[PDB]
Amino acid sequence: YDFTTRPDRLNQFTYKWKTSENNPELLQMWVADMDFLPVPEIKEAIINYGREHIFGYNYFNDDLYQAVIDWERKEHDYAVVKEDILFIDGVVPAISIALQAFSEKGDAVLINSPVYYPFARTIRLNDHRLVENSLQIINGRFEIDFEQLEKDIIDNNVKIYLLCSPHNPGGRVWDNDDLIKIAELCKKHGVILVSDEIHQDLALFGNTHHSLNTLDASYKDFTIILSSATKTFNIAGTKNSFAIIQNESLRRKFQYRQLANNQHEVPTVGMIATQAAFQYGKPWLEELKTVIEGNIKLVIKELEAKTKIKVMEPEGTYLVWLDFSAYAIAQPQLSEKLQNEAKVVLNDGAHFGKEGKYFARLNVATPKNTVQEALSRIISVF
Amino acid sequence: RYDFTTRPDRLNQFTYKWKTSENNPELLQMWVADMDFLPVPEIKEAIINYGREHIFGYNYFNDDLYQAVIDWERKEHDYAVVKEDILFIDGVVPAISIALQAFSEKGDAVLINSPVYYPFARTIRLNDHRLVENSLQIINGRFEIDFEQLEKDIIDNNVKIYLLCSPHNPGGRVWDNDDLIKIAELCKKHGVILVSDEIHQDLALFGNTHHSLNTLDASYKDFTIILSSATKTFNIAGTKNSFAIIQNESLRRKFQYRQLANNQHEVPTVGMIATQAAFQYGKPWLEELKTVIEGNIKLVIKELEAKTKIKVMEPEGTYLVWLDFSAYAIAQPQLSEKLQNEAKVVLNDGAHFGKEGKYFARLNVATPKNTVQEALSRIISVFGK
Repeated sequence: YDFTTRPDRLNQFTYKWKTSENNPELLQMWVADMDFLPVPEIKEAIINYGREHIFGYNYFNDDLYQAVIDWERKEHDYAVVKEDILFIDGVVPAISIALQAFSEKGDAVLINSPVYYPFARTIRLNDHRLVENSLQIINGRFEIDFEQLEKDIIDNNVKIYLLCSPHNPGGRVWDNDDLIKIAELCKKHGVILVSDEIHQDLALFGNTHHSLNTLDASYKDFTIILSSATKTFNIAGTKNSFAIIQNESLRRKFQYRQLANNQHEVPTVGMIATQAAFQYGKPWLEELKTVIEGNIKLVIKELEAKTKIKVMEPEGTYLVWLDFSAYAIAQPQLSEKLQNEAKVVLNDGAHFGKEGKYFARLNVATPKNTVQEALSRIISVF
Repeated sequence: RYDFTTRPDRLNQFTYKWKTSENNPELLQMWVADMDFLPVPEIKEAIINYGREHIFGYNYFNDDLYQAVIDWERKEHDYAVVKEDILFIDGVVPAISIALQAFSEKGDAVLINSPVYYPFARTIRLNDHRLVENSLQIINGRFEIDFEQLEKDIIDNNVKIYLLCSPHNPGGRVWDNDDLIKIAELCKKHGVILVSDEIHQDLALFGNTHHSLNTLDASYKDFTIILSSATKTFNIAGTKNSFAIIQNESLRRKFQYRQLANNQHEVPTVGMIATQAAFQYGKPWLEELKTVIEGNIKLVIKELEAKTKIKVMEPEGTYLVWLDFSAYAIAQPQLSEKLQNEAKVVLNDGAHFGKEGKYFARLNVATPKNTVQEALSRIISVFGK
C-alpha cells in the first residue's frame, strides 16, 4: 500500500485543506482525516457504485451487517448480532440521539476534559448541564481522578457519561482497570454510559483497545458502543457509522429517537464503503499503524530534542497532543503563530477544553515526509 | 441523448424498491418513489469521479454547490435566494424533524392535509406532537382543500405548524396560486409556521406550474420555509443531500441551532457532488423525463379508464399516480396484497397515506413505458370492467 503519496486535495473542497487552496505552501495538520490515498478496495467499491448503481434508496444488506459483526468479533472480541447494530450517518449524530433518548432536558452529562469539542457542544446545545471531569496528566499520559469523577457524578446527578475511548485528544487507550472503574461508577450511580470508540482500531504501540461491553456481561445493561469505519479507514465523507446496543430497551429508545429525528437513513456510499473497509481493510490498517507509529516517533524525537514542546505520546489515534506551555502563548494566538509563522495548521487546543489553553493537536496521518516538513517548520519557529 | 427505455436491473443492488423481487424477479415494483431509469449521465460521471479521484474524508459545501442551488431556484422557480438562505441537510424528512423541533414546543399540534406522504404523520407522532389531519376532498379529478374546515382545524387544535406538501404526494397536486395564498394567509392569520415540502417541485407536468411558496408574497418568508432537493427530480436519493431555504434569519437560526444540536449539519460528500451535478447539468434530462412521465401517465389514464373501474387521478405533477379502486370494494391492505399476489405488481398501500387512502394505491411511473405497459396489462387482467 501507498503511504508516501500525499494526495493533492486542493481542488476537492476539503475541510482540511480549504485555507490552503489559495495558499498551497500551508501545511494542514489539524482536522482528523488522513492525507493518504484511499484503501484500494474501498476506492474500488465506491467507483463501482458510481459505475453500476441507480442512485436511489437502499437497505442495509446482510453483508454490511456481517462485515460489522465480523469486524467486532475479530478485531475487538465483541460478539454482537445483527439486531444489536444500528447504522447512523455519524458517531456525533449518534451522540445526539443518545443524549436525547437516554436522558431528560436539563439532565447532567459528564465528559472527561479536554476532549473532542463536539462532545461539549452537543451536550450544551441539547439543554444539558455539562460536567467536565478534568483529566490529569501523569507521567506523560492522561489519567482519571476517580475520586473526583465519582464526586462529579454524585454532586451533579449525572445521567449520562459520554466517554471517549480511545480518548481524543491525547490518544489515551484506557486500561481495562480504568474502563472497569468507569463502568462500575456508572452502574453504581445509575448512569448511562455512551462509549465513543470511533478510534478503537487505532490503538498503537502494542496497546489494546478494550471495547466497553467486552469487559463485563452486565455493562451492556447501561452501556452503548459507538464506532465506525470512518476514522480507521479515512472515509468520513461517506457518512456511515454504527451504534451497538445489546440492551433491547436502550436500543428501542435509541431507535425511536433516531426515527423521530429521521436519522435512520445513511447514504448508500456509506453502506458500501463501510462494508468494503471492514471486509478488505485489515492489511491496510496494519500498515497504517506502522506508518503512524513512525510519524509519532519522529514528532517525539525532533520536538523533544530541538524544542520546549512537551509531546504526549499517543497510546492510540493518529493525533498528537502537544504542550506549548513553555512559550506562554495561549490559544488562539498559539495556533495563529503556528499557521502564520510556521505555516502549519494544528488544532486549537482550547477547543477541547480549558485544559488545552497552551496545547495544539498535530495530525500525523499524512506521509512521513510531510510530517518531517511540518516538524522542521515548527522547530524553525519554536 | 438520454435513455429512458432501458430498465436497469437493480435486483443485486440491495434497493428498497426491488428488495422483495430479488428472489422473485417476476414481481414488478411500482411503489416507492425512486426511478427505474439509468442515471443522469453527468451525475453518474460526477459520482464515478468522486470514487476515482477523492480522498473520502471531510468536505465543505463549496461555492459551486450553493450557486447551483441559487441558479436552479431562480431559473426553475423564480425564487431569488442567496447563499446564506440555503441550508443543506441529508434529507427533506430530516429537515422536517428539525423544523418541528425548532419551530414548536413540546406537544404542539401540527397539521397536514390527508392523505399525504406517510413520514409526515410518523414524524409528527414520534416527536410528541398532536397530529391534526385536514382531510382533502377529491373534486373534479384532483385534491382540493376545504378551507373552512382547515381554518377550524387550525383554530380548534391550536395548530402551531402546518406541514404542507407542494406538490402534494400522493395525488400529485400542484397547488394553484389561490390555494397557496389561502394556506399562507391562514398561517399568517393564526401564527402558524408553514413548512413547505417542495421536494417534487421540479416535477410539475403537462404545463402545470409549481409555485414555490415564498415567491407568492414577500411576507410569507416571515413564517414559511421551503424544503426541497435534487433527489426526487434526478433520482439520487441514495446520495443524501437536500436543502432548506430559510430567508427569515430567526427561523434560520432556530433551525440551524437544532440542526447542530442533532448533528444533522453535515451531509455525505457524494450528495454534495450529486446535487451540484444534477442542477448544473440535469435540466435537459429533466425535460425529457417529464415527457416520458407524461406519456406514461397518459397511458395509465387511457388503459385503466377504458378497461377497468379504477378511477385515475391524473397527476398535475410528480411521477406517482393515485389510483382509486373503490369500485372493487377490496380495502387496503388486501388491495395491495391482491395487486402483488395476483397482478404481480407492487403499488403503495394507499392507507399508509391516511384513512382516505383505504381503497387507493399509488403507482410509480418513473420507469420505462414498456414497464408501465406491462404493469397496466397485469393490473387490467386482475381488475377488469
